[PDB]
Amino acid sequence: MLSFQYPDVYRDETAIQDYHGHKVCDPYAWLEDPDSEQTKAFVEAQNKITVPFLEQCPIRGLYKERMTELYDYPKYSCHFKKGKRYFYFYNTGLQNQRVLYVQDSLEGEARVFLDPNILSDDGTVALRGYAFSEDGEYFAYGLSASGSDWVTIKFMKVDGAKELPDVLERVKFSCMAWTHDGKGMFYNAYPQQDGKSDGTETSTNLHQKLYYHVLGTDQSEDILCAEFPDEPKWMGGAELSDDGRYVLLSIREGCDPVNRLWYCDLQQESNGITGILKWVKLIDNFEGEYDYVTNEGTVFTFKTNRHSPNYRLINIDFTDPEESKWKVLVPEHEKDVLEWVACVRSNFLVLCYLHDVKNTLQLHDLATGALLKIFPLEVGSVVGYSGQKKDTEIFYQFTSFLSPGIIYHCDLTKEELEPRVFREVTVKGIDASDYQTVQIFYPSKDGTKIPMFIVHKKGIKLDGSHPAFLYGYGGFNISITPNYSVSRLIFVRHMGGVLAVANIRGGGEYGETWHKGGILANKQNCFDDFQCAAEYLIKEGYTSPKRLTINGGANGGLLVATCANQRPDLFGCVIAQVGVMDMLKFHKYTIGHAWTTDYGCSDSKQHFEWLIKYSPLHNVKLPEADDIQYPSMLLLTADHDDRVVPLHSLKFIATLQYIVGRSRKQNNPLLIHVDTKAGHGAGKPTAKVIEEVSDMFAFIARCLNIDWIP
Amino acid sequence: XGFGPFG
Repeated sequence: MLSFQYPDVYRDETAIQDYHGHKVCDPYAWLEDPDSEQTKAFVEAQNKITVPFLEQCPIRGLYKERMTELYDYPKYSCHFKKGKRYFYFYNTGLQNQRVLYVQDSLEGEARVFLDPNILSDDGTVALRGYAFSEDGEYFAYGLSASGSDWVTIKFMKVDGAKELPDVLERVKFSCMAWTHDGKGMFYNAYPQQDGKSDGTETSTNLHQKLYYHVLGTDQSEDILCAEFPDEPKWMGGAELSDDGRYVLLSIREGCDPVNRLWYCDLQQESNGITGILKWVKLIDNFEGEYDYVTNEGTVFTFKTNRHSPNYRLINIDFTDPEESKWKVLVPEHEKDVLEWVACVRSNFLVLCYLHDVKNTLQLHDLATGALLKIFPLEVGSVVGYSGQKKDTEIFYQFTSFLSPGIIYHCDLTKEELEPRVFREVTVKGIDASDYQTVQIFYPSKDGTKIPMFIVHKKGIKLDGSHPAFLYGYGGFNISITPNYSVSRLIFVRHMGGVLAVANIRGGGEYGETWHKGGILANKQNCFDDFQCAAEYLIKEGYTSPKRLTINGGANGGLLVATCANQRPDLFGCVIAQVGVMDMLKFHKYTIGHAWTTDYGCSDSKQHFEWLIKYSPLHNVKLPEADDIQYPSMLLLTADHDDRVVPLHSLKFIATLQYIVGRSRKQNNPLLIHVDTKAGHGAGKPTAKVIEEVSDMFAFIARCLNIDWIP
Repeated sequence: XGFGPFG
């Protein structure tokens, strides 16, 4: 029979709530309290059955060993210049956290500048955001403990890497920007709250404020520069214009790519920064995004999606601000998304486009917007870039499914520009030439063509005999572009698998129209798109239902969990990482209120009607057909995940085990693993990353009985 | 500072 027994989990049958006339029972609502002895006992009981299941078969050890070996390669970030020095991140291979290095010259010897590894035994203290003073002589950096979004900002004098006394607490979702006079720095902080603020609490985050910290003073002396007491969800991030004249405030409410844009000419302040600034409300609504690129006097260049879903560049003159007067510097492309733009060497613009989910990099003239040079790239993604207005060179990093990456360098003072390979590392053991990456477009239920990348060993027969790993996200205007993953390549090489990534709606692959096609009333399009990706892989012979594994994280966790409820017959295995499972209550915790722009909010009758149909927690149901059971499922979360509070996964697994786990026909396991000293994922130490992928693939291996291929 | 359920 089964190899283990599911834990006893109390059902509060009195937990009933009325949603617009619809009665909803939430028997596991008590799991919403992370501090109770009841919840702690539940987590321990679940981990007690999951760990032995994952470690029983020797395949986990074989995988972990191969991952440790293959992932052990030098990892560099591209160089960036600040003041008179160069900086770059580098991990010898298996250090828990990458280290920040500094060199006084491009050819000079480098030395350790900031090593987060020495801040904890297990590498659970990580760098989260940083900002150098304009002259590059001072450095502010954020540290997060145990994977929490909470940040503590510390300071250092660059020359001699001297630690300073300045410490800023209660920082979260904060920008960091120094005024060019070198006096201090703008940052965001939240008011004091009852209970903990370490990542284990579920408390909603409201009333974020903008402060200014004068270097050499106590945080209690900080100046409040902006606040929105009547709009608790507004978040204002500050940045200084390239010439240091203006503070630009980008105010956001929710997750859509839109923002208010206010500015303050610092020279117009009566006596420096002493209180709420004299904000000029240039764009005082949430109808479009205005991303600062650079300015020349009062003429500001912004990347925008205002009446341009694929994005474009516009110049707004603060002295003649009306929309009818704006100049369109670089018009919107009919299909290619303008992902980001930077200004370098005074009058050059670096534009990065996404063409059929692949990146292109171009250099344009700032005055006219004319194309000047195309920087050639293979099929993949640009994941790093450096080069600000005063710089005379650029560095950019390229990655793809089969290559770790290449860091390029280009001296922009040269007449005939030509980038050169600055750094390149290959992984011995993974001969990229034994594999191939293809891109196909499959029709979804409504006929819309969806892109999908498929990576596999060359020459395989499309006889449906291969295990497959299909990944998706689908939301928040996030484009899922090619990236290097040793863990996935081990699945291909050592488990004979096929990798697939479906660029479903909700994402940003085809601009804001793509995004809107997967949100609110149309969120079901994401699930349909993904299910259709699975059907394609099956019909085309890459895999079969019992050999197919789907995976996603956060909004992607919601994706795969919903797909399991809707089409349990289509998948053999489902791994949902830190997923949003309770779609009726997500807005109640931490930063969840910001996601209503993609999902809607249950308080609304209309939204509730969309949400109730797909919410994973509210759609667990035994398959009607006797020959159909739920696929094997593994939920992965961590106790400091304050982005997507773990109660989502706790309640979902309790429900899966009770409604489906108790059925005689259910033989596939439904498990959860809650990690400690970890959170949503950012900053997770290498050691934990390796344990995680080892758990994932051991689960797939055991559930589908896959033999290891040495 | 990316406050979405990104993963």
